[PDB]
Amino acid sequence: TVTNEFASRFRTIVATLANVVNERAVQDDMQKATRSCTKQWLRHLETQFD
Amino acid sequence: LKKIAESFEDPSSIVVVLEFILFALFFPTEFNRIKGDIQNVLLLFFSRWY
Amino acid sequence: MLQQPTGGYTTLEQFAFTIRNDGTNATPTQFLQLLSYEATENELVKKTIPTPETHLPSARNVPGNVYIEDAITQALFGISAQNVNAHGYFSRLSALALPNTSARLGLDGVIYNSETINIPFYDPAAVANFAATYAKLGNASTPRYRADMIDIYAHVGLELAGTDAERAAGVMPVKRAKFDSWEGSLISLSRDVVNWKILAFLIDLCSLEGEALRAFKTRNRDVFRMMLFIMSTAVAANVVNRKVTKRVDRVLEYIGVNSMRTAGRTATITYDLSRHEFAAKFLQLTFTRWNA
Amino acid sequence: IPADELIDNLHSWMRSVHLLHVRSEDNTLRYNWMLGVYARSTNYTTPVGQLVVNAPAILNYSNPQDAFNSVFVALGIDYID
Amino acid sequence: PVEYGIFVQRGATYTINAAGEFEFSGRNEKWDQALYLSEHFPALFSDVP
Amino acid sequence: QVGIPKLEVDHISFSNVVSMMTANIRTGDDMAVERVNPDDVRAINIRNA
Repeated sequence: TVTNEFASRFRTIVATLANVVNERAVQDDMQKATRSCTKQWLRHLETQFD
Repeated sequence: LKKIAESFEDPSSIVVVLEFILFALFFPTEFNRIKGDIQNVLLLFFSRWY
Repeated sequence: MLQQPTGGYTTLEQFAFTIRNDGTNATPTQFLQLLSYEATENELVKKTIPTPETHLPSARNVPGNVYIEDAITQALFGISAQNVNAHGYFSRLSALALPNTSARLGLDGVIYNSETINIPFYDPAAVANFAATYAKLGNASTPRYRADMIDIYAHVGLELAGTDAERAAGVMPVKRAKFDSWEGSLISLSRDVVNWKILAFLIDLCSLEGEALRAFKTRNRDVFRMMLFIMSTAVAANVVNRKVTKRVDRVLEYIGVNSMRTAGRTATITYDLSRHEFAAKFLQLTFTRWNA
Repeated sequence: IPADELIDNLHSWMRSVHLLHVRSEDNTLRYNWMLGVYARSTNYTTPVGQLVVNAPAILNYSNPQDAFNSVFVALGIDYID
Repeated sequence: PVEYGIFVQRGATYTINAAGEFEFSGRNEKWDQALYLSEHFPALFSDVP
Repeated sequence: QVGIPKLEVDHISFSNVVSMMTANIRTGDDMAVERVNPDDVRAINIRNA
């Protein structure tokens, strides 16, 4: 009635990918920055997909 | 596959991975066709990330 | 389909191997009779050849009728073959390897994907026997399967220059070959050999068994030696001529030693490194079949 | 050099070295001493060096041969100097 | 330069284990603010002698 | 018997079989490709073999 299996699957997908971006070690400061900003963008794609 | 040159240095490179995942979901068949040519990209991503 | 006799296909006059020499189509044995040798202080001890890899390379999905005989012969004795491992078409032999395959090997040496009218072909059981090994020419390039390209040449020399005593012994002095020679003798020899229908000799080598096979090894030893001679000139560190009272003795040095030379020369056909890998593999498979 | 100057200066430089690594509870692992030292030595700007930085656990190994193999496959390179 | 050498060689940053002892990076690396939310702290402000 | 090579002997032969490429095979024509530059000049791996 409310849950849509597709958007939910994409939720777990973005969950995995954000966990992976977060588990990505880097040297550069800017790479550290984008490592954070990508998690936000991931979360945003998640809502858009929903 | 129209080829993608991605070294997967930046965390933002994860975009390309997601680009395939979406392609895998929205178009599973055409994906099955180009999947090895995707695997050539994803292997760079794996060797560089894991 | 050409039936295989109680002897090999080589028993047919249609498949006879000969090099042109002194104005006639001489049999290889009467060329090798001209050959003489000079032993040096260096020695050659033959080690056991490693068994060929079990794994048969997949033939790819190839619509065309691949010309496998021209590919192999030019790869070994060809005056200007290069990058022989790049196209990778030798793997196509594996298509023949299966029981009841729809493919046939033409006397032309082309591997048709299906039987076709007015094209004679070797008996598929025998060809399966031949493909079952020689498809392994397909992995000459792949790193996990490469043949040795140094030690194997010892065996080459042994089967060429080696006397029956040195051959039973398994050791010989590193002989330097020589023969009374016409202009360009080695190139013209190599081109006489390139036109050889070697698939016949290999099919008989891989399919014949017992007494028929042993009689084959005795009947064709000089043909084998001739191919070995062309290959050995390909690897010879140098090939000089010697003036000798209104005569010229061609001399290649040395038999049984692969110099791994790649830079070309007018005297003989030259191996690009790929040709070295291919030749080494071919020798591995062929000597393996030749000693059993 | 008097012992006391040498000993303590050596103690200082030995304290200075901090190899990158991942501790592990498995009883079969050994650190790839050579690769980790070479990695540190270049301030981790060599491709093998940054390979050690992003994944230090790669230095750990059981079977001695695969220790360098995993680096070759991971870097896609035919060898290392 | 020598002081900074030993310093930056100790590590630009550090974390705090469950034991509570500081463990340094051993690795020179510019601080970025994303790190502020993580387990890392800048090393100058550590006050470990 | 194999045929005698035409250069092996001094006789002149005025019919010969010249192989030649057809309109399909072409050589020396210019060739298009898609160059793609490294994303960042500083990320480029000058060093390791």
